[PDB]
Amino acid sequence: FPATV
Amino acid sequence: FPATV
Amino acid sequence: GAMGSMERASLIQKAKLAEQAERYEDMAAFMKGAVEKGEELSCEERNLLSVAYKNVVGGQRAAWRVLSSIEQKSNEEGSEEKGPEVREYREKVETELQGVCDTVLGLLDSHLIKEAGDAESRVFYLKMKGDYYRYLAEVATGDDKKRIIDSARSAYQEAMDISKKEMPPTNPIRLGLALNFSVFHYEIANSPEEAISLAKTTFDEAMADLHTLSEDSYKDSTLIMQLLRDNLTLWT
Amino acid sequence: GAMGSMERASLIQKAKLAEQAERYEDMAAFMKGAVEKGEELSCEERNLLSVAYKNVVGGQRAAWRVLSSIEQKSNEEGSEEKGPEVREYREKVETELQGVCDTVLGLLDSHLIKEAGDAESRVFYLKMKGDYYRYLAEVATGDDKKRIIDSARSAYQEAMDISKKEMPPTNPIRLGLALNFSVFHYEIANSPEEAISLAKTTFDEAMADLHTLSEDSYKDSTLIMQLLRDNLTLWT
Ligand SMILES: *CC(=O)Nc1ccc(-c2nc3ccccn3c2Nc2c(C)cccc2Cl)cc1
Ligand SMILES: *CC(=O)Nc1ccc(-c2nc3ccccn3c2Nc2c(C)cccc2Cl)cc1
Ligand SMILES: [Ca+2]
Ligand SMILES: [Ca+2]
Ligand SMILES: [Ca+2]
Ligand SMILES: [Ca+2]
Ligand SMILES: [Ca+2]
Ligand SMILES: [Ca+2]
Ligand SMILES: [Cl-]
Ligand SMILES: [Cl-]
Repeated sequence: FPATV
Repeated sequence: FPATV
Repeated sequence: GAMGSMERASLIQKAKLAEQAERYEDMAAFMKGAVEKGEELSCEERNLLSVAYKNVVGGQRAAWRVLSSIEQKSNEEGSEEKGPEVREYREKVETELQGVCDTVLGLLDSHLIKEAGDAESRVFYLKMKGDYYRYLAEVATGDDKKRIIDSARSAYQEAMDISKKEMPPTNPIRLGLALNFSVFHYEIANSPEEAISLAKTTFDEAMADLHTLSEDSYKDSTLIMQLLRDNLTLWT
Repeated sequence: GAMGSMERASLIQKAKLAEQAERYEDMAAFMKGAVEKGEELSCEERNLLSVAYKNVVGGQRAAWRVLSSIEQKSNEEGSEEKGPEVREYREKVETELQGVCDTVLGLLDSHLIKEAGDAESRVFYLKMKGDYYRYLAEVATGDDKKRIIDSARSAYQEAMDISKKEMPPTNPIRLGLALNFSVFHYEIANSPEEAISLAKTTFDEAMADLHTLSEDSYKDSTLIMQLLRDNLTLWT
């Protein structure tokens, strides 16, 4: 999964 | 802490 | 609600203890109680709110993905019928996840967003609104899926417009908004080109502004810039 | 209870899904429902029960320790008064922990132990009874603390007596019982010499019986024997 904050 | 199972 | 009898300051103190103890459901309940006192949230308090719910929903999303994968395998050719249990339990987790999202969206609508006038608060809350509609979109499969997606899009777009007018390109909130909106494009809106464009433009405009920053601000901004780069690397 | 309308087999299936999804509270609730069907548990099902509750209470114990440490620091000389919140929240976590322990002890008393006649089942459940009284003892500070400790001791001792008569010295249940009873001696009963003696005798008697085992049984037994060794190393 891609990075999120 | 010591090991328990 | 349940936290109606506890002092605001005590709710905040206990949210911080809950974080130290990795008790994120408790942390979220404390922060919900604090929001329901009706006063605006400081920067620190907004971050407590977001950390709590991010950790709760993050766990639910990870569990949902496990269960969905099992369910998908059960529906392949050659798979032995196992009955309704996998679907039921995925549905259970899904419903709880939707409930948490609805709770957060409810706090934002009643009444955090409408009282948020400063860019740092307003963008923060609109980013949250986009995020929690994005989580709802991840599990949406019915008649409202398009509307859920559009609700995420609209919240992110309003946040983006404010952030571009009111914040420098290295502002961590602005950066993290762009990171997440980029992921929305890639994973939800079927718009990988938009995702890549946004991540690259965000990175490059931030790099050009780093020279204005202190050592500590530079550290904060470059951390998020590396996440943008990591996604770009995943996607290209 | 809440799981009264779900089939036993469906509860077991969902406990296994919950484990895969790392949803241990759900897993425990499923297994509680399965126990309350009133039928005895197979070996696999007993292990599902124990895994679920071990993970739930393990998290609560870790949180309790964090909060207790903060509370102890608050009560040192020079520490600024912070109000009742640390104590309150430690008490909250403690009460929930006690509730989980009481739930497990309740399942064992109503009616898992009394129907367990085979050594592998009976020792397993008595070990659990010792473990959950040990967890209660970890947080006990009042008039009943001695009685709680003695309840743990008595359960472990009955399990020990059966295991020595009915199981080989390499049996994993026997080994894990001895490991935990040894830790009871060290951490709860203020009996480090007894703890060390038990761990060493258990290790040495198991080593002497490994020659009787298959490759797979050998792997199982040696894993737990290494835990005994690890504790001995910590303690000497
Ligand atoms: C007042 C305010 O919200 N300030 C602020 C600034 C930065 C962050 C933040 N810093 C880092 C570093 C590494 C990873 C993530 N983050 C975040 N998270 C975050 C959040 C919660 C919202 C928007 C953007 C970002 Cl980067 C938090 C708060
Ligand atoms: C029917 C039955 O209970 N059988 C059984 C045998 C071994 C274990 C077991 N194996 C391992 C390996 C590494 C670490 C822990 N364990 C356990 N756990 C355990 C439990 C849950 C109870 C008593 C002793 C042990 Cl070792 C489980 C079940
Ligand atoms: Ca008040
Ligand atoms: Ca659904
Ligand atoms: Ca305002
Ligand atoms: Ca039935
Ligand atoms: Ca108490
Ligand atoms: Ca029986
Ligand atoms: Cl279910
Ligand atoms: Cl509390």
